[PDB]
Amino acid sequence: ASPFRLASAGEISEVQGILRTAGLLGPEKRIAYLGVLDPARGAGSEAEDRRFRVFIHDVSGARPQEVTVSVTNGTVISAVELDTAATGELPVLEEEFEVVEQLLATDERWLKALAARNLDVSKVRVAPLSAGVFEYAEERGRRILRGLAFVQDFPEDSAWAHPVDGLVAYVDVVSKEVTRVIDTGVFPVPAEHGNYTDPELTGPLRTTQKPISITQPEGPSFTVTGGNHIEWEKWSLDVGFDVREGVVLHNIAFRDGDRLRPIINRASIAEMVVPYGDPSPIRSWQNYFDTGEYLVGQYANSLELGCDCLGDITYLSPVISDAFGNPREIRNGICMHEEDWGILAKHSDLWSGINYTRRNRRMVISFFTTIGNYDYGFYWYLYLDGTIEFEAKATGVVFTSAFPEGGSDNISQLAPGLGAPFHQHIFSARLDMAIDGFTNRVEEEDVVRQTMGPGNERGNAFSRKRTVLTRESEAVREADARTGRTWIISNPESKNRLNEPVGYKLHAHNQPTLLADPGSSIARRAAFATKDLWVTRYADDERYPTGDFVNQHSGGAGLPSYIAQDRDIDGQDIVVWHTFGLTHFPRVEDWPIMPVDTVGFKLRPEGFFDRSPVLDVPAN
Amino acid sequence: ASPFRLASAGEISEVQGILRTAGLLGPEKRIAYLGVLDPARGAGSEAEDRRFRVFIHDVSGARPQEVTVSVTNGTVISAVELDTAATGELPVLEEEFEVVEQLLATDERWLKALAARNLDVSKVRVAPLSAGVFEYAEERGRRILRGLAFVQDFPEDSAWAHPVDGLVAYVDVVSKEVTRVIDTGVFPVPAEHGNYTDPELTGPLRTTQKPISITQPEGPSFTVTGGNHIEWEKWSLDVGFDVREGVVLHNIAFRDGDRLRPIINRASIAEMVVPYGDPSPIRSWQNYFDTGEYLVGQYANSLELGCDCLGDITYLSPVISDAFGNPREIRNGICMHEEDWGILAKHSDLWSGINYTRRNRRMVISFFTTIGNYDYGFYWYLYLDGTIEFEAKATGVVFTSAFPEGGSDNISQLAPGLGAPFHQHIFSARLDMAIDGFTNRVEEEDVVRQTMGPGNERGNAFSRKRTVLTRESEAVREADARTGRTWIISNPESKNRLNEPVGYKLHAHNQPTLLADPGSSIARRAAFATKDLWVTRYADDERYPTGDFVNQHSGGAGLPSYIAQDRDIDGQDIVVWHTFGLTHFPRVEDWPIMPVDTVGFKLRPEGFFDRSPVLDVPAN
Ligand SMILES: [Co+2]
Ligand SMILES: [Co+2]
Repeated sequence: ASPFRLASAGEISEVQGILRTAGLLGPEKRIAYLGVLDPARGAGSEAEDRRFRVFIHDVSGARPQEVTVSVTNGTVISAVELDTAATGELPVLEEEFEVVEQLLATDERWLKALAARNLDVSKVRVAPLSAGVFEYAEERGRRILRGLAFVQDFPEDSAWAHPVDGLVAYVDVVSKEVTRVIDTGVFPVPAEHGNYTDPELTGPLRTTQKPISITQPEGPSFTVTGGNHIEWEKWSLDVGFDVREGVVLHNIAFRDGDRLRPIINRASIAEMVVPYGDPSPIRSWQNYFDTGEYLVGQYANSLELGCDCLGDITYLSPVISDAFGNPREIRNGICMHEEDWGILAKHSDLWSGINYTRRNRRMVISFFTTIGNYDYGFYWYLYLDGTIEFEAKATGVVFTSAFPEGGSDNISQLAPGLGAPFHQHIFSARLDMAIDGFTNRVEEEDVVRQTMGPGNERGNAFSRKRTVLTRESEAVREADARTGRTWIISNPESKNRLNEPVGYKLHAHNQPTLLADPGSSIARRAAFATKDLWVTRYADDERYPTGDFVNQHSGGAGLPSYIAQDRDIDGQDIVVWHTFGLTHFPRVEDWPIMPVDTVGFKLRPEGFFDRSPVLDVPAN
Repeated sequence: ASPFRLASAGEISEVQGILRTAGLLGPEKRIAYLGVLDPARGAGSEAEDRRFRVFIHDVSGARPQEVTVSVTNGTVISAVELDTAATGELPVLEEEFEVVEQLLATDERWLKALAARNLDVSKVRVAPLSAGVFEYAEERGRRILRGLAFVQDFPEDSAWAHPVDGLVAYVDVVSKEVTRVIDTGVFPVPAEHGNYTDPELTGPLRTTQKPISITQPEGPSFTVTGGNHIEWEKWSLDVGFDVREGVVLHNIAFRDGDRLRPIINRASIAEMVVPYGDPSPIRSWQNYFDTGEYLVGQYANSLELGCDCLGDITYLSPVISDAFGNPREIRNGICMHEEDWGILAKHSDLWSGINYTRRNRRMVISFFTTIGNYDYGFYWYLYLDGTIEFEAKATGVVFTSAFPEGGSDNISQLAPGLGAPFHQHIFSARLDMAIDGFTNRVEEEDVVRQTMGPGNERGNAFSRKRTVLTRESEAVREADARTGRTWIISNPESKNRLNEPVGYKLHAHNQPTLLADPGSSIARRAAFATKDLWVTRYADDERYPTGDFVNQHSGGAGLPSYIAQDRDIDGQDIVVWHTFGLTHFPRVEDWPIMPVDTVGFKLRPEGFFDRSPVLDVPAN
């Protein structure tokens, strides 16, 4: 029924059948990406035509294709051949990762490098990483992966504790060729193990932690209909899932009186990049575009009740396509639950003698993914007062290297001889705004200090100013914590009872953005990460801040090219792109496994309501 | 037996007797402050002499006194006559706030102002506020309070909805006379009511919230001994309470194997200032020093189980003195409980086939206080991984005024004719550091960007830099969100296994600091609020960033004066003073009662341990 329902296993099988029937999915073809297309703006067709977009890879080297099909009509709507050397390679296939270690195991240069280090090839694991775009001419038109070595002493050993520095290989996963084997010198392989489940390292386990029971006798306060339509404490929304972006929220609206008021049409993390700041040739090319190159949704974990999600949990099990077009279910990949959130409002009034206390609550929608050594949790929160918040949780095992004798300015020491290259975790939240409708605008709000003098004799006055961003060219903004800078998305045509445009204020954490030199390959490929906020005019084909094909793709697509159109964004259908991230210098406390570190943002109502919208919350 | 135990009702009664017998507690005398003194540096002094510090006010105008008494020996250690015109006035007595409304009620000027506005004096509540500034010469060393009027239509009515603008009066609480009544003009008194418990405003109460049951079948994981000594998941500390500072944490330490390692000797909010940015002569003097002038501990609320504190809660009922030396218990004034805090660490490793997930927990110690229209929650958190965090929760009813016809640049509109003056809530956390002992130092850490070139050909490198603050004259620092600036407190004499000085990193929220003009009275009296971080050499008499007698003091006292000593802080007994606060531009959503807003800071271990200290946490 709902045109925002999750993709079904049947729809995926249908896409596969349509492509096979069209002669677009023979045995040499692979599905590198498959996702349902969101409905276009304005009710076009009488009914909703379900469409899917697919990126088809060819394991023989032939040009890949981008195809859109209608599962309803069983037809190919469009099919275009992709010139990858220009517009970018398709996302890495899970099956291509295993090609690397296999190939390298039979390469003489690789074997000689390991022998020189007295390492048994059978114990050397290879982390196959995205290649990016650098100065290797031969890589032009080649689907490459770069492998870094780690030693695994036994089946359950954490190889991350044993990096093999000074060695890196480049592999053509299609032609099955080892293009280069670079050895800059033999580094001792860190000896200490990092097995956090080994009693030897954990010591006796604590027995002091008493149980905390969290339960809901009458069940959760939220309802799920149509498979993914949520309704909770005045909130309404649809929980979507995409193999690339992961959890995506649609039609976020709030019930205000006899009307459902829209706030955000679509919210997602459109991209996330993890750049490493170690100038060593062995890793200076290392940049993970987890969303764009790897597809975070593809690796979403199956969440365990009691371990990952505690309390009364409602799960969603999204389906994605495998490399052959077969539907694959990610069992319990999405957790949904509400949780108490302390005090909401409170006041003990002397004059009236009335004491008032109300508790807060938040709806939680999340999933967790694993990208090699790291694991990322994506959490969206909805609060009773109308606030919307996102939080990324980074944990797992830090990427390691050897720690050089003379010390390092770009690597920290975790254990004897064990290093941890400095890096960042930067996300891009794409917020297709719809504050009381699509006619929106963004204002940059800065606190304003005033000089002591006439009209401000005591020098206590301070104000604020709001600057409307009217054109895309003026909509690339930077954070300014010192002036309490925030951004307000309002609707100039919808006013509250005080005759003021209704709006929502975006509060950023104001963390450092991309640190790389502006001329670096990464600064260009991850241009979005160089600025805190971008505002574009909505367009069907502007989905990711890095464009559709990130893998081995130069700059040229994404936000910078969108912005150039310099479209009108003052009272129009707009999209806010917020960059936020973590800057890491790994501590010894982060080894052998790092505790969760968080970063995010939130939007709170700003004159959206006519008064507090939580006066109807009971005392219970 | 602990020297850090909470003051008993008996100790306060004993202080009362000692003072009375010494002839220091005559009919005209009042106790403006009474608190137990912390042990001096030096455990050599076997058997601690329980001493109390007392500020004795004289309602007759006679000079007040500062008296130290030994409850152990039942004697007066010392009694010094106070010169308020020089060192400042004593905290405001609750009985004094009352005299303001009573006096004005018989003043012809006040009655005429009300008559002109057709306001029945019996329905006009007067908010008694501190002088706020220092200027008016005529206030010749007079103990004064200012009064702002609010109309309360009926006993259970919220007067805050009906401010009487254009009117303000000054009163000498000791001579009991109205020195001035300023009427700058009639402003309509906002008509709408702000009664959040009135059905006509709340509408039908929601019935959609299902219960969330949080219980601990085997009880809490923390233990309380000696009445206030807490032990929880390796943490050890003493929870103290002062009528001025509220909850104070003592001897915060962490059990690292065989030894109990100190981190922070004493942690507290030493001061809290609420400056208003409305240039109107009616409020341009408005500045609350909740901690220094009002004493936040004095107005601590009794926390209701199931409303203010949910789950398995352990309470502490601190005792304070009233204006006459009688002990008054604040039943359930302090809440203590542990709570689940999501995922602590997680990693699904492909190579080892091991999936690992651990939950996090936090120990919570808090209290709530009410200052007129506002209510503040002070929360301290201890996490499993060794992180310490503080969080202030601001809620209650916003201070109101009339909303000027024609708008305003320093006041927002909450309802028809109802305004909310812009203002800030700025706290000062006093952290008497003790990282593995008292020999500490502070380093400012900034992220460092690097230029592409030799040694960084790909332009991907980035580093960090640390600068030791060696003298107090250079220990007045500003935040810098852009360079991810943090401050590390380390012990140059205690190193981790990597031969690195152990330490803790302070992460600030980087919110705007005091916005008032540098030449304003408030900028002088609350100089601490103009900079994010101060570092001083420990001194027994350097307790508050604003000095001991904040009320009506000319300014410069506190931090600016301490810092002026320019003492050595490089590897010494030091104290960190962190300024953090909220800047508020009240929204319609904040009326009639505002949702909790938060601000705080946290300290995370930085090479304090030899590896993660939570590897011994069980899976459960
Ligand atoms: Co990291
Ligand atoms: Co406020």
